[PDB]
Amino acid sequence: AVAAGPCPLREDSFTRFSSQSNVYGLAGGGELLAATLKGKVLGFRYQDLRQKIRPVAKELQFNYIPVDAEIVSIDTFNKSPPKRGLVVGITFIKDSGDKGSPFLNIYCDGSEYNLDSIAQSCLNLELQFTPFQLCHAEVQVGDQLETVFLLSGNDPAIHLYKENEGLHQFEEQPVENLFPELTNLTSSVLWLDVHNFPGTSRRLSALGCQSGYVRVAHVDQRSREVLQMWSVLQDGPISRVIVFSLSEYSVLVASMLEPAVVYRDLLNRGLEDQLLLPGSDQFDSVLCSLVTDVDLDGRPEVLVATYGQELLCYKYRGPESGLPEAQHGFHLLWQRSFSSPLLAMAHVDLTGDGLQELAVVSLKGVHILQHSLIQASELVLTRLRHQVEQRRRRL
Amino acid sequence: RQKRRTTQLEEGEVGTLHPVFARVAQRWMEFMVQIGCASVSRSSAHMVSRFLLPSILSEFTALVTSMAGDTSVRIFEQHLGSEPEIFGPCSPGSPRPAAERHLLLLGRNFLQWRRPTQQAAKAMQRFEPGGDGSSGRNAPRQRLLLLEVVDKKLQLLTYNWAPDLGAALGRALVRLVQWQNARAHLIFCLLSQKLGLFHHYGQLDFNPFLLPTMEVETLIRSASPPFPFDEALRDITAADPVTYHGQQFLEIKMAERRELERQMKMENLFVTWQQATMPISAGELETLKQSSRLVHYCATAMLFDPEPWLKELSLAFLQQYVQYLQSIGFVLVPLRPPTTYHLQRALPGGIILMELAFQGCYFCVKQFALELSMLFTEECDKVRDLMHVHSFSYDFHLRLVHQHVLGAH
Amino acid sequence: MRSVSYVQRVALEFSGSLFPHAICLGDVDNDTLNELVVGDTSGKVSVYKNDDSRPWLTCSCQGMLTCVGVGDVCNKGKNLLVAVSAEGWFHLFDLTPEQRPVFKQHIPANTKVMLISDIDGDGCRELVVGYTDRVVRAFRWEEGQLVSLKKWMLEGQVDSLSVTLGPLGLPELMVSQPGCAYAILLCTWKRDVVLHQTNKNVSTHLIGNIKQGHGTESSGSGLFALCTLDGTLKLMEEMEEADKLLWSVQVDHQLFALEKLDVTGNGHEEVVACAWDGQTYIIDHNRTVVRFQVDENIRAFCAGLYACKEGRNSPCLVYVTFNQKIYVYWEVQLERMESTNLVKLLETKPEYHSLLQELGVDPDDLPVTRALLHQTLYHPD
Repeated sequence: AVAAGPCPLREDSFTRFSSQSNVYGLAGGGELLAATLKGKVLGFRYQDLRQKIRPVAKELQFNYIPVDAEIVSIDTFNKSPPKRGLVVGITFIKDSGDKGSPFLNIYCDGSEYNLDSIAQSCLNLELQFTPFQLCHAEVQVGDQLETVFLLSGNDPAIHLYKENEGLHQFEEQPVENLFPELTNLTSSVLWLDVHNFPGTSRRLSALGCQSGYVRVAHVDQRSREVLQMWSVLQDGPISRVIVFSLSEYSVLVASMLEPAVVYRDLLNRGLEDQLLLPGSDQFDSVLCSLVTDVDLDGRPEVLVATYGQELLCYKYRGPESGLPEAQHGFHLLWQRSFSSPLLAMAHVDLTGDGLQELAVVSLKGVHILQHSLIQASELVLTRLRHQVEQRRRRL
Repeated sequence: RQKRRTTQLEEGEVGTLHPVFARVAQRWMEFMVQIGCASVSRSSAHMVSRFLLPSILSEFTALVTSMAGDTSVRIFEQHLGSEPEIFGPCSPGSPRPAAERHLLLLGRNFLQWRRPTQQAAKAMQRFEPGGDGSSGRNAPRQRLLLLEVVDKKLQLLTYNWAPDLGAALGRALVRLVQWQNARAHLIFCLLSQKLGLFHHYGQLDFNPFLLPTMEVETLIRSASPPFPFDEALRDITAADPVTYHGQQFLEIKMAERRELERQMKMENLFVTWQQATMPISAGELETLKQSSRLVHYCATAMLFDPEPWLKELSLAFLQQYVQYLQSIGFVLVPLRPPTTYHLQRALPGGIILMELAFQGCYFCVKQFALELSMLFTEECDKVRDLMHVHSFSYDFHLRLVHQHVLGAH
Repeated sequence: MRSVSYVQRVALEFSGSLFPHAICLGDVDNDTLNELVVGDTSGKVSVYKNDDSRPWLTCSCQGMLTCVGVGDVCNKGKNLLVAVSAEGWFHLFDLTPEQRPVFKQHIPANTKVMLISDIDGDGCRELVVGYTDRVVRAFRWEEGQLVSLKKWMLEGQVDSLSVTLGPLGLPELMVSQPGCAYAILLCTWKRDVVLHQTNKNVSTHLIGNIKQGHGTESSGSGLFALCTLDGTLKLMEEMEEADKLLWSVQVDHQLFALEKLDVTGNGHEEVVACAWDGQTYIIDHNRTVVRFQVDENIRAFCAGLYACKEGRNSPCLVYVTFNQKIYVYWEVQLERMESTNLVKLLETKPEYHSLLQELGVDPDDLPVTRALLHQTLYHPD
């Protein structure tokens, strides 16, 4: 419950938000898109100038959204590698007098990658249920990879909206056709991850629902056959689930009333090997999470954003330095602090150098954190010098 | 000698549970309802989420002590998690998320258990008490409660208890469980709010207490039964999960009941004086001052001085200055509806307040202000140049000396 | 241009009203650690130490306070806590090992501002007091009692007093003048006021003696800054013939304070300006702007070193809020002041160029360099 080392992150800029967002507000792009509840959407980027850079946060407008409409979720992706362009999906709710009127807008336009052109290409589609999360996945149909939308609904069902070149439009299709594991749901699904495998026809699918039911499925794609299945009933809503390779595969479950945990060796031990992240429950409710290498050591670490304005970062030890009883578990690497509840993160190279900035969307706005440049300037030089020396010794 | 071990064991204080209560008194003890006997009991608890177990257990212990002054409630949860007969006492007290516990409450009367021969607790007892007092024909009769717990499943089992007592216990347990479920529903609504999904969940669409007349504060503030809530935590960035989240929400909400009063008062006593009315309360003066910044001040010394007559002269000087100020546009503000003077002059950009008082051998003038704002400040420092707190003292002293010339004392 | 958002802070309880010049920070117990001093209208001076919200101690004065100061005005080499009321009363306090004063000495009333410095360069320190009636009076403590010195009279209002190393290497006293002007007092005792004008009666604040190098504080000055209430900031150097304007910035807020503070730790001092609505600005000597918005309304502002945690002085910001709370931000240090990523910070180093020359590379493409950086950063094997 004690940090080991200081935070190597230095905050660069901070753009204030007039109105708050929600956990589904953060989108991708090397630009960035973030939308507020009241329909104001902003594009974040950086512009170079002589020997420095400057953040730019430019508001954007989409054609067919009512001024009274309230935006619920947003996402986007790039077209399939055979194709070209980007597609942006936004789900809002009209206020039909005293009822909700859900909807879904899909924007996709040379100008296939031009965001300004894509700003007005939408299609208006009813939803008949209150949407929860707009995500997307890539599937192997025939011998071609195709990217399709996914959207959890008020009725415990996931509704796929596939593109069609014949009509050049997105139409709803049954989810059982492509995703056998995404059927027969009891509670609404807050978060859902589809982890493809590299180069094979297999993959994993992880999902958690409001009641705390978490289902993980090892699913093929060529035969569309579920191989195995595991499920666990926890307490409290499942805020986040991420499928990641620790070094073999493992998963991370971030609840809202219990310490976040990681289940190891899914394909070899099911869901019986559990490691809890110590002390990650003393800071209110874990609203977000992200798994990547923040230590620049070539091995991933776990980021946990709490409602109590905390940004804990946990590091895995590793059997390579296995220490008997205190075995290769998890320990608190370091801990930062903020002033607003934390909602979403992103790990994107906005500057344009190869170093990855961390964008954090909180209640009042967006913080662009960078690595400590002084630390990230001597370390690269030492690595390069060692590389040259070993090359000479090996020459 | 041997005093603690005969109570640490044989009384359920330490050690482990007997194999009798491990599995025997749950079979053919429950079947007493199948055959039909005088120990029927049941429960239908279906708790949503397991984090309510400790509060529910504490309340149930309280109830047991309430309608039983002889029971000896003692939780015997198996604190090993291996499999067999792991029941180790948990002194007046979770580990893993997915782990589902297994608890076994018990209730007993040690005094009656000491030597059952007479009426244990007549009229609040077995309803089969007593028994022949003759030796060998002694009285086998006692009472017990053996509530069992699964992940989310309670089963109430009583034996040899007053039927009204048992029925009341069952009804109370069901009601308490429903109370806790309603509290959990409120907490879930709050959590769904926190992520920024407002019209996705809510304490409007969904049990005696689930009616659309729920008293939120009573549920939050109580662990036992006796602005639009759907958008409470929206754009608000203010500083047992149920207690935690509920009290946080309570303070967040009270931070508006204790705030909008100030705005209401300031708007009221700005529009009233904009176009003095009434004796504004003394307490309101503190708000009016602490909500305003001390812009300018001026001071002078009363030279007609080295006394009661001096006090009277100072009062006359003060009243002359008050008259002069009133000849400019500033009105007087009455005070003390249970020597210091206060004036004012409302302006379109805001209000201006002046305080006049005498300190030792000096006279004090302070100007407050309370608000684009450039125009207000342009006229805000248009009273400073017209204070003239020096020429006035000059003329006052000269008039006083002339009057004393035209007179005597 | 870039904004920031500081986080760490400590709140202190302080109920009352005070003038904008009734707050200061400095060492009073001679422990080499600064403490916070606030003098209220009610006639009490509270000193906060370390991080407790409750005041460390309190001293009682007579009359209502308008100026506070800490320093070795007595020229005894020990720091004293002096207070100046509105009724022309001077009070002195010493607490280095309640708290009644030790020296009361009446003076002219209408006291507005205050300064302590060795203006004459005589080795003694001469207390200087401005008055709301455009009158400046110099004093000196001689054994003990206070004695008067040359007095100056001006037309425009007096807002601040500053001591700056003049072109001849001698300390110079200047005072702000409405209309974005400033006057210099010659103090020839060992015209007497010379004014320079750079709307009509806009209030102007001014600060001087801003450092330019590491350790060059014993004898270093030459820079001074003006701020106008209608949102106009200027930094300029005096030097011999005619003062040279370094930079000028136009903003759209009501500026009501002006301070100097070193945050990057490189030796230079940065201009720290505030506003009524709380939009703080920080600018270095090269027109690099760092904003900081506090979602409140500000009564009083302060800056400088403070000792909050671990018994180590650190740069701080002090705000007084309408909600009877004093906020102290004590983690304001910045790694730099501009925005540079890695492809231009590392470009400066020449060893990097030589070492990239050894590895058969010569940066021209940029994607190649990015790939090399990514491999060296996230792929150490």
